[PDB]
Amino acid sequence: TLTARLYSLLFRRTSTFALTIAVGALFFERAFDQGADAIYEHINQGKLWKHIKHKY
Amino acid sequence: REFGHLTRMRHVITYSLSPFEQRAFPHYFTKGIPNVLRRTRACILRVAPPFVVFYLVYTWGTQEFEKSKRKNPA
Amino acid sequence: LSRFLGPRYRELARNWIPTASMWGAVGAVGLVWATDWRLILDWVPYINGKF
Amino acid sequence: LVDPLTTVREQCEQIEKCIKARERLELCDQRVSSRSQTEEDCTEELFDFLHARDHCVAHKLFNSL
Amino acid sequence: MTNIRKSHPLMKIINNAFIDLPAPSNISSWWNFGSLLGICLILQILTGLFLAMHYTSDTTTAFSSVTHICRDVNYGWVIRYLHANGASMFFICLFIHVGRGLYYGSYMFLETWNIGVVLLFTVMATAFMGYVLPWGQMSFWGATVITNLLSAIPYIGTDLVEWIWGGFSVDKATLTRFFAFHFILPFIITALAAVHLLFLHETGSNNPTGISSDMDKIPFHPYYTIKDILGALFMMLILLILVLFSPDLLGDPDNYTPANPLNTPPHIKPEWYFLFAYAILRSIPNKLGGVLALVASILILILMPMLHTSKQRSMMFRPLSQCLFWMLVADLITLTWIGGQPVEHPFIIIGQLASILYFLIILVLMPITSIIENNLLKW
Amino acid sequence: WLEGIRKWYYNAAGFNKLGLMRDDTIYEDDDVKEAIRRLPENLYNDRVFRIKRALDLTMRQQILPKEQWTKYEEDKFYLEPYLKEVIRERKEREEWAK
Amino acid sequence: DLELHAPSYPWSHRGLLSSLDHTSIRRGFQVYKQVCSSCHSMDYVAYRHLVGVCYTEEEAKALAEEVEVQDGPNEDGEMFMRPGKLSDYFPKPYPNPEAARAANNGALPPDLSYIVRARHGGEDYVFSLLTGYCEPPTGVSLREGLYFNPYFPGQAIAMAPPIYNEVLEFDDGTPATMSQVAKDVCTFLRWASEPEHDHRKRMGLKMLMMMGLLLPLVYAMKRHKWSVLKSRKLAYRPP
Amino acid sequence: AFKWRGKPLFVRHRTKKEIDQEAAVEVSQLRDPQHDLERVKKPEWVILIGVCTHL
Ligand code: HEC
Ligand code: HEM
Ligand code: HEM
Repeated sequence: TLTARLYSLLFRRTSTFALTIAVGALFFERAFDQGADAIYEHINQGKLWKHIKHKY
Repeated sequence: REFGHLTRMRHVITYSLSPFEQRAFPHYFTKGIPNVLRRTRACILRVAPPFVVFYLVYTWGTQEFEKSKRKNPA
Repeated sequence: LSRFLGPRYRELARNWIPTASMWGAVGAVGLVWATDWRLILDWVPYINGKF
Repeated sequence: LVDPLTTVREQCEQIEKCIKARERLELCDQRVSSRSQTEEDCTEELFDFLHARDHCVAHKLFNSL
Repeated sequence: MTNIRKSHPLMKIINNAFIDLPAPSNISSWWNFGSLLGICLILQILTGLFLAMHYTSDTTTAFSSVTHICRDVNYGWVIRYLHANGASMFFICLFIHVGRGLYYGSYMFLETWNIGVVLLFTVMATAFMGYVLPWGQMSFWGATVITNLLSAIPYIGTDLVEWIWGGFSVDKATLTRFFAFHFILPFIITALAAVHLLFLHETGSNNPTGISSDMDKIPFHPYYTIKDILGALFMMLILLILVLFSPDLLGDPDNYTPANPLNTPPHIKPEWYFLFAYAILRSIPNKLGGVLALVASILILILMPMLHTSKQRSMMFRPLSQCLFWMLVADLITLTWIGGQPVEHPFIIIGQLASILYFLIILVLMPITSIIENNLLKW
Repeated sequence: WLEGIRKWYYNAAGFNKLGLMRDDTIYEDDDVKEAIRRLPENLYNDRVFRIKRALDLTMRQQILPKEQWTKYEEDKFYLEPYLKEVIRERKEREEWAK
Repeated sequence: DLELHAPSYPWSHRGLLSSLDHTSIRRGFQVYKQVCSSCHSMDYVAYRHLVGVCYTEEEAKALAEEVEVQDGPNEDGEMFMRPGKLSDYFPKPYPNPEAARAANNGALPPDLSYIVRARHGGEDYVFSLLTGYCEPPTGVSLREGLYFNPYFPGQAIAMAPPIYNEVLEFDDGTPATMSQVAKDVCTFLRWASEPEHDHRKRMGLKMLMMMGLLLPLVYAMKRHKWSVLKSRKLAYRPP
Repeated sequence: AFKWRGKPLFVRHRTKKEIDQEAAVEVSQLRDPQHDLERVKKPEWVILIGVCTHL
């Protein structure tokens, strides 16, 4: 199973657990920030400063 | 109060299972919804009436303020 | 509560009234001295000159 | 320049609630006017009309703006 | 040779106070509020400090400094509104905690109950002095009214009021001393909370059933750490919703006006969590009687362990007592709403009836009803 | 008749729904622990198991099936004779004190 | 007595995750520049806050350079004029607060840095109050120099009617109809009261997603650890 | 008026005309349940604070 391989490759050791958490947070911060910012800009398209900097 | 001199028991057996063997959501909706409905049925006839009479009092006072506030023909 | 009162408690009260009254006098004197309570201090002879 | 606010007022004064508020308003108007020495003010019925009209106006207007 | 967790002195105290503490197995979600308040307390302190580093407690600059915090300090607005709405959440959790204690017969713990009453009084004082600091119209005039309340006390009266004021009325000196008292008090609250926990631990905790749970105690760490963490996450959800979606939901707009002593705002109401007292204030025509009723409303919690007559500790098996308690809660919301509203004919009579009912339920209805229940249950 | 009202209150209290009995829910005041201590072994064991089961049920927010509810006529006041003696002894000590 | 509460207008930012229409913010700043700043004052916000919100850096510095601002002591202690910079707060039309009352009938124009967040009702009030002027009803005479406005408490404002159609010319070229001017200036005032509005909504979106992620997982962890106790089966075997 | 405690002090000498007019003023018609001599104890010296009630 994929989950079993993930466990007894990268979850058994608590120190490996911490390393996994650290790298996962490193990537998750970027992914979540990008996604949330894209969604928020999509909702208010044309109503933010970044959408009207080109005009002026 | 630490473990060891809490109380005295005899002939009590407790069977239990590992958290890694059970499902953390065993029949979450199949059994949970009937239990919540039963609890609501047991409690509502005692909890609701004071709040509903509070709502009646609030609405009555809020409407009472305006007509005392309203113009008196004279 | 009604569990109190009766024979034994009344002479306890009588025995401790002198001490309790003396403690109340202690509190009264300490209060009037601490805040410099004028109303009383225009009557005691030597301290009248404080004001 | 034709202000969209004025046109919204015009079409939104047709709502039958506005109709009753307005007719009550003149029913205050002639009563106060004819009565020389009276302290009554038609601000009450005027406020009723203003509320009834402005809720409707708030529903409209911003679409045109 | 021995585990550090239960051999090191500080570690031993932490272990037998938060890790290996035997707690009842069936404590409901309401008990979680005990943790939340403490967390709120930390959230009140840790955020509050960061406001003290850009707030100048001077009449000429207090409001301007707060506006500077919210408009120019990097992420300052988050700190300010987090603090305000967290104080509101603190009072919400405090009221729910008192309700839990009253409901499930917890006031048999006596010492913990009295320490809790003292903590409650200190928290209300802290919030009162806190509201003044922004030096808005409502802040200034609410401080004026609440301090002028103390003029009702006989003899000393005006002298005590001006002593608090540091002058003839509220002014720069009053603002400064309010800021200093506000800074010091929460640490006293923290020490008192430590004493509260110390007193509580000697006897354990009251489970919802009210029976002794010495036969079902479980270690605290595996279960209640994560349970209270879930509770704190829920409280953070509510608090963050309040801060980031309706920051001024529980807040008068007029506090965003610089305090002008020459204009009385049309409405003078305290914070939302004081209205239940203030409404009682409005109920009693006599000023001295009003102040005595205001203090007695909160002081009545001390009488509760003496006013309990039912042979059942909890309220879980007592229906009529449950109905009475929920009527009491509804009366509390009624008092809050009445205090919110001004003082006219529709509200005066309602306030009088609400105050009378609030005292009557605690002092009369609840004990007599407990007697009725004991008689009805063959004991 | 009054017994109908007593039955109604017994059903409304709900401690029977947990399998408990009347004396299993009494608040443990200073007299109550002494009364419990004097209980015979079998009654004490049954009481402690019943209370443990009640706590188990309340942790899961569940009740016993309708069949296993302590009916009002089957409820026994096992503690009552001991509690009466403890209270009488306390009253006698108080009377000698005054 | 009586007061008329403002109707709940459908503002662009009324939405739970909506943002101020920054083009309308720019137009509202124009309105404040050539209408409200003449007698009304705004202090807590400065030209610096304009960048990245409604004006670019060049436009903001030009706007600051247009006005004249008093500075500190001269080489001999004089009060020399100076072209305003980006770090300058919006000039106050009247030097002392009493001079504002003296120039007017006697009521000082409140500062707009918080008027949206200080008046009960919000923009709906400030908008409607501008677009709510009407002839007084019969039977209520107003003093000379006073004006009747239903939404203003007391129904007696000291404003000359500030906003009327074709008062100013927007740089964009949108029609200058009175309703448009009022809406744009109201949006600008909302921005003035809450500059962090858009950022607050963005962080609120992030918080909503983060909690919708965390709460199920933490609840699952709680269920996992508590499942030892929620599945225990007791047994009693007395001899 | 002088300027004490952050408020002006509207003080008039209340010439005989003013005090007789005030005495002629009915207490009931006034919203505030107050009488002229009851508020100010000097008919020819009225001492009133500055500002105005109601903003
Ligand atoms: C132009 C775009 C505007 C806007 C948005 C506002 N004003 Fe004025 N204002 C003036 C005076 C003398 C007063 C005092 C009247 C009183 O409050 O009693 C005001 C008041 C306001 C308010 C406060 C209303 C409230 O609810 O208290 C608001 C929100 C307001 N103004 C907005 C005078 C002038 C004036 C020339 C004398 C001009 C031009 C403006 N105002 C313009 C505006
Ligand atoms: C017991 C917990 C606390 C409560 C209930 C509390 C309550 C309050 C309240 C209601 C306000 C007004 C907020 C506003 O109107 O915007 C406030 C402001 C303030 N508090 Fe606290 N506070 C607490 C703890 C602290 C602590 C520990 C400090 C010091 C570190 C502190 C410092 C301040 C400061 C400086 C302000 C002014 C900032 C502002 O304008 O909001 N507070 N507090
Ligand atoms: C400063 C705010 C307070 C804090 C931080 C605090 C802290 C705590 C904590 C952590 C608990 C254990 C968790 C729990 O049992 O719920 C607790 C229990 C208790 N508190 Fe408080 N408390 C506060 C206010 C109060 C108040 C106002 C009262 C009532 C007067 C009170 C009375 C109690 C009682 C009776 C208990 C025991 C409840 C039980 O275990 O059954 N506390 N307190």
